[PDB]
Amino acid sequence: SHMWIGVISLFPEMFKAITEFGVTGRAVKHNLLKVECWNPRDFTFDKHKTVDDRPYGGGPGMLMMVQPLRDAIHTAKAAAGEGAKVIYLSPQGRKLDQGGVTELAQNQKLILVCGRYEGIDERLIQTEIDEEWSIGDYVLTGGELPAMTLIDAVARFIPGVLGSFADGLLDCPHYTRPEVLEGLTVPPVLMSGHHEEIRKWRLKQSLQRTWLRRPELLEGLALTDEQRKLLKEAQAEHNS
Amino acid sequence: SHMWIGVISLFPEMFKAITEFGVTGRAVKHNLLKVECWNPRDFTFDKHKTVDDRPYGGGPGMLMMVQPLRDAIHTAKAAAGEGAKVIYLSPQGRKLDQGGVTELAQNQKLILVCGRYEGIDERLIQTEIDEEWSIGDYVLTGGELPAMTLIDAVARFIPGVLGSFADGLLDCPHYTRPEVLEGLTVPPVLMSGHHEEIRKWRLKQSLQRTWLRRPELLEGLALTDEQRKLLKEAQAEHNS
Ligand SMILES: Nc1nonc1C(=O)N[C@@H]1CC[C@H](O)C1
Ligand SMILES: Nc1nonc1C(=O)N[C@@H]1CC[C@H](O)C1
Repeated sequence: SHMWIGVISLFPEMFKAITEFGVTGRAVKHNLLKVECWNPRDFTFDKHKTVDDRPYGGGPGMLMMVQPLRDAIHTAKAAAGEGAKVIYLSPQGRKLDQGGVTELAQNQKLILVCGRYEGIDERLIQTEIDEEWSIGDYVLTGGELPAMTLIDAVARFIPGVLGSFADGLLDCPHYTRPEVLEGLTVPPVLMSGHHEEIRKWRLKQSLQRTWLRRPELLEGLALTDEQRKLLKEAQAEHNS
Repeated sequence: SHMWIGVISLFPEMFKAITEFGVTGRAVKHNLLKVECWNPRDFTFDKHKTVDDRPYGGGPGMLMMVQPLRDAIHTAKAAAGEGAKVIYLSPQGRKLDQGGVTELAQNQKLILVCGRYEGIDERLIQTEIDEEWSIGDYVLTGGELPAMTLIDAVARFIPGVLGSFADGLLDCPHYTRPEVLEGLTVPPVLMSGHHEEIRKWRLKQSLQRTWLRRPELLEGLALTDEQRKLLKEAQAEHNS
């Protein structure tokens, strides 16, 4: 299930971070994922290739200039053809979570608009953007890292790209060599070779860690009978 | 207030995305921000420079190999000297928000450990990591994008780096040229040159957008008298 992602960015070279390295770099090289960038600076006409503009109403800060950005977006939409969802990354957007990632991953084509400076004209959001998404409640210098984050997360859902959380829980602890590290030993159950006991231990650990660190995540879950039991056990041991 | 950030990563070249471009790239060039990377692959001793290892207990997936990663971390700590906070980026960590960013930005030195594969040995977290942080409740292919995200967010707090939210609200809409765009006009108040009316309009817009999109964010705020009034006005107009 190929995925095509168009990107509008003043700094297209930043995306080398995901297109040239690791799992996502392999996905691109194998044509499982295609990332195509358009730079508003290429759509300027003035001598100094101006890509920012002053906000009506004054105040400090600049906005992205409308014409170059708008033209870049239109060009990306033309290349994308029918059925591309246009996304603007910003703190005003829907909060991204794994459920949201799975939904976005259902799209065969995405166009990601990366804001810089104080952002983009509200009317462009109204006329060009299908959805607004945020990767988190913090403020960055640009939308590029959010876009790459989104790309990385959805890429994991593409068949062939890959060689807890899916039940809404934090991950269990992981152990590798050596058997003893600064006096700390690997839990014996992991050495037992008892697949069922290992499965239950990992699940119990996930339930316990979710409960201790992120109890609000549990309220949103319909635990299985097995999960209810193991969580009760973990809570009992914690209270022991 | 200089900031030094040590990074442990199998893909140090990804960090060119923030050290070579934009506001963060300028911060680095001007020595306001220093980013220094250590690669566990450089701390391997076997012919094929192995950086992953099999998890005790079996199951699919690999973990980062302990020895190369541990040695890389120790080297970064030695370079950092006293007072460096060591952070591991992972979904099991404290959820990052702007309040959390401000807290992290108080550190003069940070060391950021970027996990790959299924993660790192739990005992390394116990023995080497000061704090665990998450950039969001979604799953990525590596900790590098989270690390860069964290770096970008804290960099904004470094004096000289910069040329909604600080009151806990979403941003107001922004407008730039032209005055009319696809039939949509700039709100006349922004053209008035009345600084006080413009300030109040922007604040009212932020309150309204926070209320409509992220009402849970309001519950955590102690609104000023002015904010209470403007929010009431916005809600009244919405109900008109
Ligand atoms: N959080 C986020 N999720 O997506 N984007 C952001 C974000 O911080 N955007 C910044 C706002 C001003 C600057 O233009 C870029
Ligand atoms: N969310 C996050 N905030 O910090 N890090 C992550 C994250 O998804 N880490 C991945 C887990 C497995 C892989 O090793 C990298």
